Amino acid sequence: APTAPSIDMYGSNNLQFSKIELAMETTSGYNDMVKYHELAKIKVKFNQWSGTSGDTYNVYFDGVKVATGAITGSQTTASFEYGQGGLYQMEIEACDATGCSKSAPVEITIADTDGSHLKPLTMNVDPNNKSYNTDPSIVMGTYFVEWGIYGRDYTVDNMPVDNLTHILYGFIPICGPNESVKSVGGNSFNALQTACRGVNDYEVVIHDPWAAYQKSFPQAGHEYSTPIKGNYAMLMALKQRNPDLKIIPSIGGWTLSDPFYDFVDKKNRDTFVASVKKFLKTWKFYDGVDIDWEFPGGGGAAADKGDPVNDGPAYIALMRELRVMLDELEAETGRTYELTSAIGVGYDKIEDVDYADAVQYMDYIFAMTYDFYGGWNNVPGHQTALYCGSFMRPGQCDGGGVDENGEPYKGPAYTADNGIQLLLAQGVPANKLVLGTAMYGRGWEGVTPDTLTDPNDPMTGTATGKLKGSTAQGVWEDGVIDYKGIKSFMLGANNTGINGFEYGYDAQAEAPWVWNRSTGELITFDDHRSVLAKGNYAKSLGLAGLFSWEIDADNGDILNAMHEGMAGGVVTPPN
Ligand SMILES: CCCn1cnc2c1c(=O)n(CCCCC(C)=O)c(=O)n2C
Ligand SMILES: CCCn1cnc2c1c(=O)n(CCCCC(C)=O)c(=O)n2C
Repeated sequence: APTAPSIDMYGSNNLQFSKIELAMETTSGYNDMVKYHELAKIKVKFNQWSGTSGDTYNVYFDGVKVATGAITGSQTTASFEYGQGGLYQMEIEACDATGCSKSAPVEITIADTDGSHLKPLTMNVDPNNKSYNTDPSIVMGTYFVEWGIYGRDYTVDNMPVDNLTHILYGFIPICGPNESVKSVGGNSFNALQTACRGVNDYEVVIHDPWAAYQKSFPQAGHEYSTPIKGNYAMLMALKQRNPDLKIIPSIGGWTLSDPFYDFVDKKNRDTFVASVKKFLKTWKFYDGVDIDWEFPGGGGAAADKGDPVNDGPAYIALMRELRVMLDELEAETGRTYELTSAIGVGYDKIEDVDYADAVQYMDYIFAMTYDFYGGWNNVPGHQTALYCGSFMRPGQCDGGGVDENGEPYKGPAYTADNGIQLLLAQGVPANKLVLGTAMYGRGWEGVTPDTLTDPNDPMTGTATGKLKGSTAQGVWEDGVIDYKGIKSFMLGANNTGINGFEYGYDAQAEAPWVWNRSTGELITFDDHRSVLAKGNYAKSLGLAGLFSWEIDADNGDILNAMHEGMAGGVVTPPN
C-alpha cells in the first residue's frame, strides 16, 4: 500500500476553514470587510516522505468520501470545495493498485453563518427570569440592541431565550441620507460613513462591525483567531441552542429612517431589496426582515422629511417587493422567511398607510404602543397606556373635544387601544398584530404638587424639564430610564416606593407611575400590573402576542409578566 498521508496541520490553516471572510483589526467599507462564499475552499497539505506515495488521494468526512484528486510526489495539497458548515472527522487516504493507506482522523471545522460549526451557546441569564409553558403559537418578542454590549454590559448570552419566540436585532442602517444619526452624537454618524464607503446608496450595511462580528467574547469560547466573533457569532450559537427561535434584523428605527423617505422612487427600493437578499444569504442565522420606518408621512426624527401622499404607497410597494424577494429565498433554500414591521400607532401615523393593502404581504406588525408622552416636552401623560387616562379632558380620548384653549383635538388621543382599533377597523387581522410593552420609563422633573389640577393625579401637573440621572440609575439619556433602574431606585423589592418615590396606578388607563413629590420627578412606564393587562387585552382581541423594547433594560419582571398575562392562550399563526 502507499505510505499513509501525514497531514501538515500548520500548512493547512490548522484545519480551520470559513465560508465568510471578515476583516478583523480594521474598520472599512462593508464590501471590503465582508466577503461570503457559497462554497468554502478547503486546502489541506499532506506529505508522504517514506515509501511510495501512490496515485490518487481521497478525503473523507465522518467516513464519507467528499473529495478525490492526484497525488503529486512526496507533498500534496488536497484542494476541494464544500458547502455544508460543520465539524467533521477528516481522513486523507492515498491509493494505488496495491491498496490504500489513510491518515489518522483529525477534526476539520468549516465555519458558516448559520452556526452549523458551533456548539449551543452557554447562557448566563438573570435568574429572576422565570419559566413558563406559554403556547408556542403566541409571539413573545424583544429587541436586542447592537450597542448594548458597551456601557449597558448586556450580551447575547444574557437573553432569556427560552422566554422568547422572536429576537429583533436593532439596528441595521441603509446607506444614504442619515443626518438624523447625528442626534445620537458620539461616533455613530462617522461609523456609518465608514461602513458605507464603497457601498451604493440605499443598500444595507452593518453599523458596528466590532460589536457585530470582531469582538471576542470569552463566555462564548471566542479567541482572537476565531473566524466569526461578536454578537453575530453568539446569535449563531444561540440558534444551535434554540433552533425554533426566530432572529430578525431590524432596519431603521428612530435615527436610521432617513433613507426610507426616498423609497417613493422604485429604483431605490430595487437597490434596497437586492441588498437585503444578499444580506440574508450572507448572514444565514437571520430569519426574515423587520422594517422599522419611523414614519411614512413624517413625524419622526427628520423634521424636513415625510410625504403623507406618497409614503404609504411606497411602504406598500416595499412590502410587495420584499415578499417577492423572500419567496425567492424560500425557493432557493427550503426555509421559511418572515416579513415584519414596527409601526407608529398614533392616528396621524396610521392614516398615512393603507395597512389593509400592506398587511397581506406581512407576517406581523409590531405595534409601537409606547412613547405616547415623554420628556421632549413638559406635558406629563401615560407613555404606554392601553386606554385613556383620568388626566385627559372631555372628548380628548376620541378626538371630538377641544383643548384648554378651545382648539379642536385633531384625532384620538395616543393610547394603545385607539391605535389598535384604527388598525382593526380597516381590516388588519388581529392575529398579525403584536402589542408593544415598554421595558423603560420616560420622565420629568419639576412636577411638584402645586402644579396638579387634580391633587390625586400627577399626570395633571406640569413639568420644568426631563428626568436627570446617571447611567448606574439606568438613565442613559435625559428623560428615559431603564425599568431595572426604576425598580432599583424608585420601587424597591416590595414595589411600595423608595428614595422618596410613591407608586400609583391609573386603573382606567392601565398605567403605573412613580412620583417624588419633593423633587417633582415623575416617571411613566410599564409594570407587572399594566403588562398583565396588556396580555389579557391581547387574549381578548386575539392578537398575535406581545413584544418589548428593549431587553437589556428589563430585570426579568417585564418579560415574566408578558408570559403571565398570556397564560392559557393560543392564537392562530398567520398562514
Ligand atoms: C438612543 C441611544 C443611542 N443610539 C441610538 N441609536 C443608535 C445609538 C448609538 O449610540 N449608536 C452607535 C453606533 C456606532 C457604530 C460603530 C461602528 O462604532 C448607533 O449606532 N445607533 C443606531
Ligand atoms: C425614540 C424617540 C423618542 N422621541 C424623541 N422625540 C420624540 C420621540 C417620540 O417618540 N415621539 C413620539 C412619536 C409619535 C408617537 C405616536 C404616533 O404614538 C415624539 O413626538 N418626539 C418629539
